[PDB]
Amino acid sequence: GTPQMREIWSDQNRVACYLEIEAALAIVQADLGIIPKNAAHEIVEHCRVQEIDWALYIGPVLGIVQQLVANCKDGLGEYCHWGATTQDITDTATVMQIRQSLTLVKQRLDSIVSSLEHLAEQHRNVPMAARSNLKQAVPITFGFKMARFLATFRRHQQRLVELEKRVYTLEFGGAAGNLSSLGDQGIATHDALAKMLDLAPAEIAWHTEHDRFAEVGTFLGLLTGTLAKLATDIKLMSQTEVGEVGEPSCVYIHACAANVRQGAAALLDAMQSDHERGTGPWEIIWVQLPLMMNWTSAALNNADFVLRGLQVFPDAMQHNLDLSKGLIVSEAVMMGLGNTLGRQYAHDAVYECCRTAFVQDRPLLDVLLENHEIASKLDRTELEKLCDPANYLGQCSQWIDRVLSP
Amino acid sequence: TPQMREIWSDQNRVACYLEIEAALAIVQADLGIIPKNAAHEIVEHCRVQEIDWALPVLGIVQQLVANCKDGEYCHWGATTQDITDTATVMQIRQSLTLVKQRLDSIVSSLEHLAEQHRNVPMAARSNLKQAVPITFGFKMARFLATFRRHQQRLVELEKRVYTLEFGGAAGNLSSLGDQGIATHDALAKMLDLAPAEIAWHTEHDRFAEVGTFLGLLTGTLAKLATDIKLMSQTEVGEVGEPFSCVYIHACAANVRQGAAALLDAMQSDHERGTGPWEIIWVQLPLMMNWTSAALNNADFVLRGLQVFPDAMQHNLDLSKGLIVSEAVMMGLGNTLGRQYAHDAVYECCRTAFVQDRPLLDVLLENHEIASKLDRTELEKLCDPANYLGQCSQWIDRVLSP
Amino acid sequence: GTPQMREIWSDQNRVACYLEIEAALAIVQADLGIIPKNAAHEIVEHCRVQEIDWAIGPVLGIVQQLVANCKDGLGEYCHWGATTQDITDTATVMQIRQSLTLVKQRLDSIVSSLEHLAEQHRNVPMAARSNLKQAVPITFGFKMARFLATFRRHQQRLVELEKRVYTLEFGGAAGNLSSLGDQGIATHDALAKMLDLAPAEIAWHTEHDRFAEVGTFLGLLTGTLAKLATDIKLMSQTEVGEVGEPSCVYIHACAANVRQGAAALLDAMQSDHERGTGPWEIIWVQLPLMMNWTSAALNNADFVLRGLQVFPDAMQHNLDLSKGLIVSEAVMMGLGNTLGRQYAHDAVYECCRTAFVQDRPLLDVLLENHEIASKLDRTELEKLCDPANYLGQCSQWIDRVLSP
Amino acid sequence: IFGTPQMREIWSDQNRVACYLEIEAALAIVQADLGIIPKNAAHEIVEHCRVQEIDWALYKQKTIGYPVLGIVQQLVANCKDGLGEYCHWGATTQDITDTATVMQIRQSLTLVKQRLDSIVSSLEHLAEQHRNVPMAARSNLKQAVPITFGFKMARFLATFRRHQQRLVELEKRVYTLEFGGAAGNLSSLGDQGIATHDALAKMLDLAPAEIAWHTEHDRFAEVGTFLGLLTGTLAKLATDIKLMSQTEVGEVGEPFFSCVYIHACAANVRQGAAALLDAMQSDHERGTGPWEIIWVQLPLMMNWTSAALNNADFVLRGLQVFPDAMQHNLDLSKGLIVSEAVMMGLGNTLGRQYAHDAVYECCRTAFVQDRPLLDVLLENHEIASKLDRTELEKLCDPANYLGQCSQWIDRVLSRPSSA
Ligand SMILES: [Mg+2]
Repeated sequence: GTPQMREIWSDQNRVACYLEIEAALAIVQADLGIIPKNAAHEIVEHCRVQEIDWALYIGPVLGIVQQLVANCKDGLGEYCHWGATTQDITDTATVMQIRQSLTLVKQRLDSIVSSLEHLAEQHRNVPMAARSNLKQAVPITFGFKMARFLATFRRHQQRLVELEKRVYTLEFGGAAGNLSSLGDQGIATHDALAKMLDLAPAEIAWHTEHDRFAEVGTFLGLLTGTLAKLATDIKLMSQTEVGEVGEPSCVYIHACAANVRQGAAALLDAMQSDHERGTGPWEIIWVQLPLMMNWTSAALNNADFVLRGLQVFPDAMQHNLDLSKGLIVSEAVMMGLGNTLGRQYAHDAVYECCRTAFVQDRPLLDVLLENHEIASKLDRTELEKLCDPANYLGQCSQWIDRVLSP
Repeated sequence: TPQMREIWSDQNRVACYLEIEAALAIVQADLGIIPKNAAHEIVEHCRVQEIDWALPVLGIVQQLVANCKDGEYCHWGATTQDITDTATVMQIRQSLTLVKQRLDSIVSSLEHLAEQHRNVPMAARSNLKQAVPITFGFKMARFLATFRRHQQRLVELEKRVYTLEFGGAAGNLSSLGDQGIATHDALAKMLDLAPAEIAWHTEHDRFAEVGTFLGLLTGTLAKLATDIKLMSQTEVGEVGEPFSCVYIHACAANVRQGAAALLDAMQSDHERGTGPWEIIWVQLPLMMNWTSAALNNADFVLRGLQVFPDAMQHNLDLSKGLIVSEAVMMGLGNTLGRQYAHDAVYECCRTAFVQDRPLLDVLLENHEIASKLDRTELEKLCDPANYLGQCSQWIDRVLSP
Repeated sequence: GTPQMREIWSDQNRVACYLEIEAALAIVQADLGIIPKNAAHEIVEHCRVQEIDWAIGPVLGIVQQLVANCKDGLGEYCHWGATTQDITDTATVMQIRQSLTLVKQRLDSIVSSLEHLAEQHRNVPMAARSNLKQAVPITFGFKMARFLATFRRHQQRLVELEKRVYTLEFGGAAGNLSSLGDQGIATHDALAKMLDLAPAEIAWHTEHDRFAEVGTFLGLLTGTLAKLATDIKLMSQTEVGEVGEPSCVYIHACAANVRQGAAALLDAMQSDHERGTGPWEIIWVQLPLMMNWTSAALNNADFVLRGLQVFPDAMQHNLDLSKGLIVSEAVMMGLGNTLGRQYAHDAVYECCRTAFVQDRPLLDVLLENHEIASKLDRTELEKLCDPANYLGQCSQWIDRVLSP
Repeated sequence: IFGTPQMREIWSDQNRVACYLEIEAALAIVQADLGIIPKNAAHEIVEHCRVQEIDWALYKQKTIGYPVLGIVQQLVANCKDGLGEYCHWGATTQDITDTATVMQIRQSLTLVKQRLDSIVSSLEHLAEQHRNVPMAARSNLKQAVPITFGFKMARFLATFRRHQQRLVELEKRVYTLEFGGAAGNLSSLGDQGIATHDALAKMLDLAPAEIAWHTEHDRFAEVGTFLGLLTGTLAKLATDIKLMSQTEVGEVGEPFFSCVYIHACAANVRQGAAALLDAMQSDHERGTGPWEIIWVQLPLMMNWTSAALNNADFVLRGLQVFPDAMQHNLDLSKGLIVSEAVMMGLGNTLGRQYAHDAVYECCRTAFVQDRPLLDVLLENHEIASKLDRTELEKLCDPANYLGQCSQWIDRVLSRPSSA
């Protein structure tokens, strides 16, 4: 994890969220006439994270009320935590930390997206071998490869924005979700509290309805899945025998993605929570979510750093493109010779010349020139042109433009 | 289940294959890529009633060339994964149509149960121990709100998933030259799919996104199933099943692990990868079938659900008033101190518990309380049905969108 | 986490394990003539766990402080021929051995508690449940003996994996200890004997079946703990009240976290070629977490079982809910001798169905059948309707589990 | 993928039902010997306990979810004079399904044992063949130091032997009879329940259970976790083979007369193992939910594993090894890969501390300049004066720094020289 994400989920931002929730609750309930107005004023003033005795801290939030109610003057502590249950404070605090977490994620995605836009543009036309099952296939450009990551990271951005409206929601339902101890002021307290914390008011309690938190986990799984692919591709291209790129780090992403994807499965498990309250499933989320958020930030940090100083070697990419000695663009030689020699003789002639060039480990050009019909109907510099892998890039540049233009 | 197994059959699958091949041949003729003799000849032999049914895409395309007279212009510029993944997208669209219909029925049934049992009192439970009274319609409304969120998640992923995959060997359609993008764009319109911003042969977020949604959806169904068999325990008997929630449990367990496999599959190298691709090809059909089975069972169980309010009333009376000790605290905090009401009535709950007797009987033995409230409701304060909170209004909030 | 279990996995005990390997390594290489006996003495003295200045370089940072503490340049005879993963993974093995020692102690106490509960409540009748619906009568000791057998099998699994896991990892950069020449195997075998570890048959830096196997065992073990927590807390329902806890909800989360961690460890087995940071770091993270989650689950189960709250009266009350329907099967057998096996079936089944729709005891409805009242009078029909008289061979099955 | 034909046949409806009928037949025989049912009835039941008399239409359709009863209803109504009504006596459905699954697992593990046996033999063969073939070891896909291909094969070989030990160890727990009735106590069998169980177990060549285990799923999950551990090794093998067969590497070649399929198998099997661990959370005495997880995952995991085993067996049997490519890749760093050997070789002639410092920075010089480490070392006037070139060029030879690869292989093969 990164210091930045690490302290978002520290005990200390956590209770700071607790105190902000208790302070907001007292103001709303004093504004509604539920608690004395002066009591809320004293409670809010002692809602400072610099006033907890960390040494005197079994009871997650109650330990913070015990030091709040027994801290205020004239028993004005009476009145904090009025009508709230423990999970109301934990889950709304968790929601606040998620929003802080996703702020970092959005910033990391922006830098990554920007790095990819630059790499896609810079290396728009740098030829390299595309690879299928780690075997060379047909030529592409490195910029084309980067544009495919860019489009994926943009889709992830869309997913992040879509879940925020569901996830950024208040949890305030009391013991069983109906806020029974507040009478006909429960919904009013809830709706104003959400307001006060800049959170969407809940349509109903969700203490055992964990689709909001699990949806965050599954998004982290989807996102780190893409980061793992980026890390794998980069260390594949920086192999000693490949050497097409160089790191300015990606091995850490692999572990992060593997841990996060299993954590997302655990959060789905937690969705099976019985009746109105369930400690067990709740404890899964209490453990996994901060772990997955920290793993994801480490992966994003490494990917961001690697991409910003990523180093590209077009000489190595061209060298690897030349390994097949013409065979990689055998399809191009088929069509290019179809106008001069006939649609099918071109197919049959280069295919048979392709087998020979393969079995003899010779350039495809050299075997084509051993065909007298080839050597008499079309000269060598036009056959070299067709055998050059750099002349068979397709519409990589226009596909790149299509990604860069939104 | 049959409709879901029909979508993912070898044979709806090949029908999807032939439709893509037919549509590709048509657009390629309109753009001047393939001759109009052959394009028209390929369309007729795009019949699943013409596959002789003895064993992927190339096996059906190799027959198709040796099928429509003299056809070898079909599959032009396309790779195998173009056909399989676009067919998978088409099957996902049909799959999600079934899911939308089942969710509609489930949401409608929950709209029932919230209204009927809006005021049916029952004991809420925390760690399977009674807490405070609620209503059965309130419990159903919390399920209804969740399923509505799932519906929104479904619509949101459709715009991404319903996309064409047509990129060729390495995604750049090199064999199509300056007609690659045009062929792609035209194929998408002909299949009513959005054109891709770029190839995604190894970019598996669309397919994994479908899986994680199935995991989120089946997670809620698993909760509904567990709560239902918990409420139908012999010792509880507050509901029943019509006359199969146990089948939902296994469906969700398999779907959630299958989603982890799809996230794993996103780790796919370079431009093509059979390994990770095969994870999706296996798990996605399995997860769809498990989800449809779970949805059908949930739909049927909710469609004819069993409710017994005097079972809930009997269970509410088990603690003999202790479950509504909070209600006595509020009503008694008006005459005494609200905090004094806490400590005095809590102390009464203790003796009422250790001696197994009602809270009403022990409260009357405290001279301070017996002076602030008469006998008649110390009852209704101890009556669990008089401490339901704003359950009915919370239900209205869910029913109104 | 638990107190004894962090500090096994604390950076302190880890660094202590690092220093023991380096100390043992120097002794081994001095006896073999690889390094001069100065440093074995000087390096061993500075392999104190209270001389380290706290503050990547997991292992390299600790040897840097070992060259910097030793005399006269003697300190760069330490770590000779070793790679970082040799020290980390051998430490992990030592920490796993310390971890499993706790697990065996917890398993012994849990087994001991179940042996007592199986004997105490051997004849305490209760309702068995299928899909959370009552089935036929059993005894509470029968339920406990079934847990006892499972934990005994778990004990067997732990002992079997110990001989594979308690193995040295000392292979150098690529496993062949190139820099040690013809002394590599001799160094390895002597070092393993110095640490009371089995010598490896070969290097296993990217062969993670030993570490993953530990994780799958934790998954199997916490799975049984998760069932125990579910049954106890299903029996502690307000509407059931058959047991009470003296603290099982935590086990549920522990088991769920362990089982996904085990899947991550299996994933880590996909490690390329001779060294792999990616997969190795999965294990570095998951193993300590799963050990602490498992120790917490074992602590709770141990405490809950030792102070288990058992109420036979509630078990008897729940047995009587069906009012004889629970032992309808026994009523047919006793009366099948007189009327015939299935004639008894259909007559009793049809009486049971009637007793259900009328919410009346099965004895009352059976006595309204003139044919049944002719083959058996009341004392016997009511003995047959007593759920306590249809426990099968529960007690004998208890003996089968208790007497090994 | 789909799985091998035998493994597909082991978990087919045909073989499963055949297992049912063997259990019912064995139960009838045991209970006739105990006087619980008449012998003529047991004899008539055994004669009709044959899978070739089952009408698959009545079972495939209209079977409402009756795994065993659909076959028992056809055994009762198949036997003459209503003698079939004596079958299934005292047994519950899960007794028949679980015991059948046990017998199917044993048949499955017979295949796995045979496949592991062949794979081990290929690895012993490959380890011996290429015991001295030099190649570059790789760390994070970067070259590290020289090893031999046989050393790499022996590291797989040692792993599979440990897997073979795990297989044998769980067999004694898994090959167990499940016969406990409705709640595990065989209530309807009275004082004959235990006698029926022990005799039925011996009749099926299974260990008698210590007690019922209808919701105690440690045996089945343990099978799943073993398949996870095993396919994990197979996935590493498939990954290493695909890495060594990259166009830019070309060190091995698959027979192709297959490794990518292993990756998907292992990924699905390891997630299935997690689901089986989840199934262990089964309440009270009977649980359809958790039991159905196992019913689904186990056959899938067995078929995925055999597919992975079949591919690995085939690939290892016809594996093409290219020592020239391995040698070509060893020479890529032009001596940098054995810089450590050059360090040690020069310590006596130059001083061990100068040898470290001088040769180390000569390496980065050779790296940034893309030149042989030999050429840069000769440009060091102190070295070039104490050291002729034919002697440095032995120290710069990657093939002269293999360590004890050969002897480590001996340990794995159990050569008499290893002891
Ligand atoms: Mg190694």
